[PDB]
Amino acid sequence: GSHMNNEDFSQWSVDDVITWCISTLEVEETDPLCQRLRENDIVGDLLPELCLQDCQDLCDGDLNKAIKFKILINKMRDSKLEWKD
Repeated sequence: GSHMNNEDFSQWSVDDVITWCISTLEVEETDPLCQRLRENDIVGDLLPELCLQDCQDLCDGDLNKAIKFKILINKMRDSKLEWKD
Protein backbone atom coordinates (compact mmCIF):
# COMPACT_ATOMS: atom_id res chain seq x y z
CA GLY A 1 0.00 0.00 0.00
CA SER A 2 2.57 2.57 1.12
CA HIS A 3 5.38 0.49 2.62
CA MET A 4 8.34 1.05 0.29
CA ASN A 5 11.32 2.91 1.75
CA ASN A 6 10.45 5.63 4.26
CA GLU A 7 12.88 6.69 6.98
CA ASP A 8 11.54 4.46 9.77
CA PHE A 9 9.91 6.38 12.62
CA SER A 10 12.35 4.62 14.96
CA GLN A 11 15.25 6.45 13.31
CA TRP A 12 13.69 9.93 13.18
CA SER A 13 15.60 12.28 15.49
CA VAL A 14 15.45 15.96 16.45
CA ASP A 15 17.53 17.33 13.57
CA ASP A 16 15.64 15.01 11.21
CA VAL A 17 12.12 16.18 12.06
CA ILE A 18 13.07 19.85 12.43
CA THR A 19 15.14 20.21 9.24
CA TRP A 20 12.60 18.45 7.02
CA CYS A 21 9.70 20.25 8.72
CA ILE A 22 10.98 23.82 8.38
CA SER A 23 12.41 23.30 4.88
CA THR A 24 8.91 22.15 3.89
CA LEU A 25 6.67 24.18 6.22
CA GLU A 26 7.27 27.90 5.65
CA VAL A 27 10.79 29.27 6.09
CA GLU A 28 14.30 27.79 6.11
CA GLU A 29 16.63 26.79 8.95
CA THR A 30 17.10 30.33 10.25
CA ASP A 31 14.01 31.36 12.21
CA PRO A 32 13.90 30.33 15.94
CA LEU A 33 11.26 27.82 14.78
CA CYS A 34 14.07 25.26 15.00
CA GLN A 35 14.80 26.07 18.65
CA ARG A 36 11.16 25.59 19.63
CA LEU A 37 10.82 22.19 17.95
CA ARG A 38 14.22 21.26 19.41
CA GLU A 39 13.07 21.96 22.97
CA ASN A 40 10.12 19.56 22.94
CA ASP A 41 11.93 16.36 21.99
CA ILE A 42 9.36 14.59 19.81
CA VAL A 43 9.99 11.50 17.69
CA GLY A 44 8.42 10.89 14.29
CA ASP A 45 6.17 8.30 15.94
CA LEU A 46 4.79 10.98 18.24
CA LEU A 47 4.25 13.56 15.49
CA PRO A 48 0.62 12.44 14.78
CA GLU A 49 0.13 12.52 18.55
CA LEU A 50 1.01 16.21 18.86
CA CYS A 51 -2.18 17.40 17.17
CA LEU A 52 -3.09 21.08 16.74
CA GLN A 53 -2.73 21.26 20.53
CA ASP A 54 0.97 20.48 20.94
CA CYS A 55 1.72 21.89 17.49
CA GLN A 56 0.20 25.30 18.19
CA ASP A 57 1.91 25.16 21.58
CA LEU A 58 5.21 24.73 19.76
CA CYS A 59 4.50 28.08 18.09
CA ASP A 60 4.23 31.57 19.59
CA GLY A 61 0.54 31.40 18.72
CA ASP A 62 -0.08 31.33 14.97
CA LEU A 63 -2.70 29.12 13.33
CA ASN A 64 -1.10 29.17 9.88
CA LYS A 65 1.91 27.57 11.58
CA ALA A 66 0.22 24.71 13.43
CA ILE A 67 -2.45 24.12 10.79
CA LYS A 68 0.09 23.85 7.95
CA PHE A 69 2.35 21.83 10.25
CA LYS A 70 -0.09 19.05 11.19
CA ILE A 71 -1.21 18.95 7.55
CA LEU A 72 2.21 18.33 6.01
CA ILE A 73 2.53 15.54 8.54
CA ASN A 74 -0.61 13.82 7.28
CA LYS A 75 0.89 13.86 3.78
CA MET A 76 4.13 12.27 4.99
CA ARG A 77 2.12 9.52 6.70
CA ASP A 78 -0.01 8.63 3.67
CA SER A 79 3.02 9.25 1.46
CA LYS A 80 2.88 10.61 -2.09
CA LEU A 81 4.73 9.18 -5.10
CA GLU A 82 2.67 9.51 -8.28
CA TRP A 83 -1.06 8.79 -8.30
CA LYS A 84 -2.41 12.14 -9.49
CA ASP A 85 -3.56 12.27 -13.11
